[PDB]
Amino acid sequence: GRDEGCKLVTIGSGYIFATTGYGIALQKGSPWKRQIDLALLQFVGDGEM
Amino acid sequence: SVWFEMMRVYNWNHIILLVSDDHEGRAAQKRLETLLEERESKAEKVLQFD
Repeated sequence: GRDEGCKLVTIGSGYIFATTGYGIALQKGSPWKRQIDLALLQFVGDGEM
Repeated sequence: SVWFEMMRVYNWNHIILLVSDDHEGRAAQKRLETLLEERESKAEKVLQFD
């Protein structure tokens, strides 16, 4: 999107690729997992994301 | 809570709540759900009767 002259353009949009996502890696047993998950669902759930 | 600590002893997760009483049983169920919120879990089935 900031390419000089719009030269470098990828092929496709993630069709024959891995197509993963990004998250927050908490410790196995952390007491903040539920609040972080509900906060992310609230952030996506109102157009803030 | 000690029984929740028993769930820390044997690493058990699948529990069934059975309370014959009604007055203290609601507070015991609320405390058990508050403690299972830490594991982000719930009991399989809760039971109260006469």
